[PDB]
Amino acid sequence: HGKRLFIIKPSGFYDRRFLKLMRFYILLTGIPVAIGITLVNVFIGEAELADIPEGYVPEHWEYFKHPISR
Amino acid sequence: SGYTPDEKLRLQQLRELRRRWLKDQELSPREPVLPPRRVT
Repeated sequence: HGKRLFIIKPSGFYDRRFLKLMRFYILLTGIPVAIGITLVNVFIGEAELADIPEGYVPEHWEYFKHPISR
Repeated sequence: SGYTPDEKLRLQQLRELRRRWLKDQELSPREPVLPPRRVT
């Protein structure tokens, strides 16, 4: 039945535009960061603890596990 | 008891205007013009 009516409502264009801009920028930075984190974890990370070699002093960044932390 | 003639006249005019406005609230068959675009 063709009895469609007009629904009066406030302009939702600005709110949707702001949400789209937030999502766009947040993803624009997060997606490369997430990809880099995944690649580092799968190809580089997971250091393993070892006893200190005799007479060898480690660097200050050699006492941490995660490669990004190092 | 009941409506005065002024009340009757004002009510009739107001309801005629209200019915005109409510009819104007309807939609034409092409009224929602949607702009198309795509990127078991």
